[PDB]
Amino acid sequence: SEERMQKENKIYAPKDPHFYAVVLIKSPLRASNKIKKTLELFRLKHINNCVLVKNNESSRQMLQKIRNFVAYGELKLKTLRELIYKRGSCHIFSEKLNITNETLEDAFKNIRCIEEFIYELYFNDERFKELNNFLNPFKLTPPKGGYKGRKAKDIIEGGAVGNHQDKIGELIKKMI
Amino acid sequence: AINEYKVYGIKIDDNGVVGDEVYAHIVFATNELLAKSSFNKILKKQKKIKPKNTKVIKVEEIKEDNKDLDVKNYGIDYYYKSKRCDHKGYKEFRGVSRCHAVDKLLCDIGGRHSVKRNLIFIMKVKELTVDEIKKDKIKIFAMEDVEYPAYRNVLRSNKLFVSENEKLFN
Amino acid sequence: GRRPGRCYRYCKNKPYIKSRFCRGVPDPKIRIHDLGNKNAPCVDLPLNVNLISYSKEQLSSESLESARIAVNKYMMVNAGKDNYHVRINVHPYHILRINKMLSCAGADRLQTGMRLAYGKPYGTAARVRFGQRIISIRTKDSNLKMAMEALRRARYKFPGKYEVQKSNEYGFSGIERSQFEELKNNGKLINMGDHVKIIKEKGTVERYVKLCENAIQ
Amino acid sequence: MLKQKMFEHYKKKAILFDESRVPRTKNVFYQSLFSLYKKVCENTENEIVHKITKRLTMSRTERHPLKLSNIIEQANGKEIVVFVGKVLDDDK
Amino acid sequence: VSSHGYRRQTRNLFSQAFRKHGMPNTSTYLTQYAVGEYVDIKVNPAIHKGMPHKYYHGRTGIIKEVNRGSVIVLFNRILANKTVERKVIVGIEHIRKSKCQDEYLKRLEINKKIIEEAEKKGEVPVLFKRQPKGPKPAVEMLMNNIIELSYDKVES
RNA sequence: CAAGGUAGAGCAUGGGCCGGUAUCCUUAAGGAGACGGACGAACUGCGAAUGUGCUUUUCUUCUAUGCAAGCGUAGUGGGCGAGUUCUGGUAAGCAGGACUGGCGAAGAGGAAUGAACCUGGCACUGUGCUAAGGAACCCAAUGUCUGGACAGAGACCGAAAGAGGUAGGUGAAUAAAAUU
Repeated sequence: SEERMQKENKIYAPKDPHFYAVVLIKSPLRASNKIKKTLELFRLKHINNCVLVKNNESSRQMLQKIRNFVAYGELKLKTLRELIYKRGSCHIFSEKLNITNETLEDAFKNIRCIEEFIYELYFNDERFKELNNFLNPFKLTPPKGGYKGRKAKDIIEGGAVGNHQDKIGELIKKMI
Repeated sequence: AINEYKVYGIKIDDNGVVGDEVYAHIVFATNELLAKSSFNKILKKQKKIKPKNTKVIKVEEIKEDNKDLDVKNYGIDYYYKSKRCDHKGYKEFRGVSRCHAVDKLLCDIGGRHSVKRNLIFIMKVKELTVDEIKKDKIKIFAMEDVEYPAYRNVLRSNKLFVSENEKLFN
Repeated sequence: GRRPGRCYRYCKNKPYIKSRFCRGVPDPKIRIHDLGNKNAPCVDLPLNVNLISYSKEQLSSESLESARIAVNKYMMVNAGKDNYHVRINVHPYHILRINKMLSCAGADRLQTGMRLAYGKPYGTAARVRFGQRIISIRTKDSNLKMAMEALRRARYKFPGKYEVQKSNEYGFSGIERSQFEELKNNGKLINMGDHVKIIKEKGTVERYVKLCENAIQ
Repeated sequence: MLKQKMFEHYKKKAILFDESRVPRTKNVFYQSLFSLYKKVCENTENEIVHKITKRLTMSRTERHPLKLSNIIEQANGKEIVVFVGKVLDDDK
Repeated sequence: VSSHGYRRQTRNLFSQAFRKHGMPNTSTYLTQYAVGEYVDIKVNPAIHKGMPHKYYHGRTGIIKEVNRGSVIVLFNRILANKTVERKVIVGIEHIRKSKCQDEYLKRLEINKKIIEEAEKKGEVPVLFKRQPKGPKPAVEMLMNNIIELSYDKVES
């Protein structure tokens, strides 16, 4: 496609992705009640938790309120795979469990292996709610080699919170 | 270290490609995110398109060759913010790349005027021949007329204590 | 006597003005605002020089009066009476208060200490902000170095920072010198003492004609 | 889809027996009867059985009595009626 | 210290707008009201009977009862950390019909068609929900007509 | 979808400071003035951001180890402090309000020491990693590059006013190296 387009002096820019990934970088214990409620609705509870969220106008206004606590951005397929394979897990209602063939078949009548799960999650938009709400929040370690500056500054200022765009993969890869 | 990037972008509303114009901007920055930040800054001040109505279509890095590390002369036009106002000026440097030239200016102004790197703006970078040089500083080095000896001593070994009768420096 | 200037320097309180609500206020010390050749036509005194504020504070009516005398005496001796015009731009409308207390304190029938503490009128001041023009001069172009030195003497009478600066403007018009000449030639200006009115193609034609016969050229 | 699934789960869990409740009486004949119903509940979803088992655990005041005529008034045309409590005579 | 009369602190409120003094227009008197409509309170300072208390100015409620020249409207209010319903009497000169239900009523008109067809042909409605604005769309660009941008303005 | 009059901006009703060309009125003074500059917590012609309420799950997102009418009954009714703002006062570790988190009733690691500041909320053990803050020695971990700076200075530290030394920017000259 890129060849055909360049061969006729035109640029193509794909649609923005359907989901962002969010990581809780610093402690919320002194934030206001309005902030605490917003973190609850995104299922974030302890430091170094990571979670996936629908890209949508409501979500983008929720993120604006909490941007001083969280790093966020977009995630390509290679990193999504390493996350699910190395740190993924699930729940039925109050029972926490490992992702196995029996448990997929039970929950989603037509997904049978962990590779089909990752494929649907990335490529099918209309099933995102069901597919996302099956996974538990990911529990990560602090990054290997530490943070370079005062993490509470914005990424533009040289810290660690805010919008890392196409480059969140680098933070997550040090935290798996 | 500093790098050079060129960012391209368009306007959008409730529907796509609302203007047929494309806008471009060359910038020296450390990474792509600091590049994209600058593009947003200039659009909002020279036009009035805020981020929610913009989309970046491309970011590209610009790189030279210089396999033999040949040394060249450059002139740079800049401004910076102080406590009073904004101060414009021009200075000349030598180096193996445009980025090598630009990193030396940023270091200079931080040393001489006590300014953080984000308050300095580059307006123009130009490569020059020997007849073009304006100020005094680099001309002797450009005309190839310099030799000098070493002022700093250098340690011979990593050991902390050594015998009195050994050679200590260089 | 008076309290020292540090007591009333910064703009702590809201404006407070002589009115039906506030009575028994003393007169300000400065009363005279224009000096020199007041009615000289705008064209005759092209150079403009100002004292400009780099601070946000209150200036007492006592300080303004001392500066007037200082600036005027210099210009009068050096420029001559007919060659200059000085204007002091700021007016002391704000009222200061004092909560007066006795020396032989500790015990009295008078209500002592911080009981019923709201103060009575004490004096007046002008309130000033950054980049404001405090004193302004217009003169002949020969008198730059004289006008500079006149304004320097005011700079020691007020708290904070102030700078003497030269303007782009013609006189006490608001017009840059380049543009003024371009409107003067081509007949567009009407003199009104220290300033000018610009003729425009806006009204009825018989009025336009009647204006144009009055132009400066 | 999901919002319905969730609510239909809550409605069910609101009916079923809690299994961390027990009657306070030291009467061994009453405690026998509860044991039967408890073992039936863990092998069924039927709402009538769950309701009965929850009511055996409530206090004497919660098990308020009914008169014969009021049972008939509430029977609504059914043949068998069930009541966790004591049935008294109506003189009227 | 302050006082506590019925029209305390209403100097800004309860005053006419610039060039809008005088009595109300005919449309005010010819509007018909019904139980269950949503209505919006805005006091006209020139009319001295049937005025509500100034807490209710600019609030919207629901019509409970209709009389000759006045209406009873239901409101809710927090007092002592509990919710209380309040029944406010207002004259027809101080009210206007509320716009707050407008979009919902349009949506109901569309739903009312589908919900009938859903019995005949399908089994359940598609129901036409609103969705929040999604991600930024994709674009194909011709790449002539490039415009360059530069820090040419020195800003002395 | 409503309501609002603060910050900014303005001086069209009311209060109110200084100066005015032509022209006008008298005087042979003064006054008025087609206009400019300066202003109000109890001046307004215009008007934000943040905050408040209403409807819609027929609207995203979360939700049972969750909410909870009703009944019975406790303690409390001297508060204090930080950040952002306000009123009285020359001010105050002073007196008095508003909003969002604390100490009270909160330990642990860090600011040498400190109720409230930074990191961050505690059952009991074991192995790894990071925060804030550090890395000659006291004391677990330290080095490198480029400019400035000589004062028993600085790393900890006061004003209006200023010359001297040195490093750079911009604008004027002159030039038989440059200089002002």
